[PDB]
Amino acid sequence: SMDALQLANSAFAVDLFKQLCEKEPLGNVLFSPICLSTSLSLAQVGAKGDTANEIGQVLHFENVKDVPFGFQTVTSDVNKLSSFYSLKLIKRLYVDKSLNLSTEFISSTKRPYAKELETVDFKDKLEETKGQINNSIKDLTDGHFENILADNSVNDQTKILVVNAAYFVGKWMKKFPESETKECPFRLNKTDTKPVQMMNMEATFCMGNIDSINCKIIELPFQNKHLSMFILLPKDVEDESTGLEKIEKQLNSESLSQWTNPSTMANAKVKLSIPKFKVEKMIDPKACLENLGLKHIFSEDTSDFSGMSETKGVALSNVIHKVCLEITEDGGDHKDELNADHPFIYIIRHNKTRNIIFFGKFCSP
Repeated sequence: SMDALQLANSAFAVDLFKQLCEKEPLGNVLFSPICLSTSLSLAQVGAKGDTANEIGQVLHFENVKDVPFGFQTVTSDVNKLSSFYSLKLIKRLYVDKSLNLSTEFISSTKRPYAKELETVDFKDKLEETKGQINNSIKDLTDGHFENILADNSVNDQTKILVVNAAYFVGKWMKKFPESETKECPFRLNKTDTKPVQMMNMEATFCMGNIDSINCKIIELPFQNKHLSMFILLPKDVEDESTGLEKIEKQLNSESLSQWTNPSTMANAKVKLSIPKFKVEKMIDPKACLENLGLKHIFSEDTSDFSGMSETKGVALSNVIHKVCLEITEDGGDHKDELNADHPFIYIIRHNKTRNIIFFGKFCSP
């Protein structure tokens, strides 16, 4: 089934995660790979030749058939889910009015990327535009993203702007009892330590542990199993350089899929300890994307956007990606242990389609 777009989406997610890892080796990386894949695939429809092909290869759409309908499906699922959860995955692609878009592009786009594209006047009324875009995203995002543009230098030469705003205030299927949360040392590495609010329970979870990778993997479902967190916890505490080397050599698309597949896992009564955490991160994916092989998209000289416009000098001028994840005790009502008191990679996925929606690493409180 050619919702093998999932595999494409997670390959690209790993790729870009590795890049972000390289750029913040000690930072809490968090980003929403699905928003970026969605936005770039929309850009792709407007591209031709090498520009279009580059997007295809980087996003791994090689052997996916109807890409647009695939995203049409994932977006709808997610937008629905946004009526149960405190979840927003807002993706906008802003084009300047001075690039009269083709009808064929607009009709090709209405349904698969509904509301995700809109035309704006960056050129002349830039400050009004910027004010409008900020407020629109502030509202679209229920007040969390105050001023999304405000350190990204969006200028009046902006031709195409991609903004991704995403957030999630997790509600677990199995709540952590508030009274059992207590302050504990988080091991940053073999020697160093920093305080965390460790949440604690004992309940039944699909869990696995790979001997070779020396990793413990747990699935922590959110309310009604629409989304699941997968935590990848090394069994032993390690220096950053070591754990960073493992991310370079161990982790890859195929591997992430395999260690994270709940059929690899068994049902276990786990003594669970998870840090209570709130992470907010903004990235400029441009540099990282170029490292994966995306050049033409950003240059106004070499880019081809005949599919969407015939104004010369059109390029992806700017990409803003801000993500905020809040995790608390809040939830509904053989043995193993899982104590996440040291750095772990985590993914949050959409269980129905299996797409990764949030991808991160918790490195320190």
